[PDB]
Amino acid sequence: IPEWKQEEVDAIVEMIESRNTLLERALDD
Amino acid sequence: GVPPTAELIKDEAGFETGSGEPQEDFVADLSVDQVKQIAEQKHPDLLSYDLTNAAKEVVGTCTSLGVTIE
Amino acid sequence: PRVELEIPEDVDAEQDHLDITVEGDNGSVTRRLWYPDIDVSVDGDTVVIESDEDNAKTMSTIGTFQSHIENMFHGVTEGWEYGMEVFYSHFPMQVNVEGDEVVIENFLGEKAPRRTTIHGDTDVEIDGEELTVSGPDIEAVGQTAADIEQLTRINDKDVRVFQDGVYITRKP
RNA sequence: GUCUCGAGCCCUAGACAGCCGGGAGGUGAGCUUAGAAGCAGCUACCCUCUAAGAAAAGCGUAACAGCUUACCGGCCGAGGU
Ligand SMILES: [Mg+2]
Repeated sequence: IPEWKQEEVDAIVEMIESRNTLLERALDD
Repeated sequence: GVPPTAELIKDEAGFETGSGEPQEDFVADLSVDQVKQIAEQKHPDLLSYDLTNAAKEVVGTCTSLGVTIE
Repeated sequence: PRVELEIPEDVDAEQDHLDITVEGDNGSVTRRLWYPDIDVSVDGDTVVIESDEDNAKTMSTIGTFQSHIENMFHGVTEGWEYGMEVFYSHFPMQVNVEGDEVVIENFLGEKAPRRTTIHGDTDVEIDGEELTVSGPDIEAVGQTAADIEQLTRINDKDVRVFQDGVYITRKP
């Protein structure tokens, strides 16, 4: 699990509260 | 309509030509309030939303010419 | 290995021995697919290419057989079209389809006509300066197209100055 | 050419390749120069927008333009290097 892919998920989960795979992963959170 | 950035630095400096080696050889000089006037002029030219990041784009030509900030 | 190829609704294919016949609305193509220990059969609605051996040489041919069958599917439905353009500098080249062969007259000033025979059920249609080679068998069409370009081959003189000839413009 | 064995690294959070789309602004950086605007030379090589996008890796032009490389996204789907 690459460190940048984990940091990008934490950036997309941040904008939902306030790649298509990284968006789907963030939606499941 | 609005003139280029490279010419706007040479107006409020007093110098025409730059240098042979940038950053290593200092020619011109700008202040804190002198960069805040150039930030008000360009709005459709720059992609920046805030006035803070609009200043960084002007400084991105300055230190790579021979301009010191006080 | 085993690779299953689903047959299109427009197409229906029969098989006997090593030969596979593929029929459709644009025509019929029969091909011989023979290689050590590779069995090609028709399982109702799918074409099965299988072998007990998994070596580099066997794998090379299984993949070649796949592309050949997928090409036959496309040939009997949409067909195969190669587009060609005839270029001339000083001498007006007369390209015509005389019988089952395409004849090129007055090439580079030649008195004797250059001619090549058309392979199989391939059709060569000419609209002035443009030629379109078409048919169901890619082997036959690809060659007939190439044969036309090769017919104006020049070995004696510089190809850069003497650029006359029919060239392939569109590849499918 | 083909067979066999080992090692590292990458990969279903989509790898390798291919194809499509994007490859943006400050600015055509400055110096040099009639001009040189990624790409003659010298020096620097900085920051916005952003999912990416070099002060430009390769052609191209008198100079532009033009073609793509980096880099990003999509289609695809299993091993790849
Ligand atoms: Mg000679």
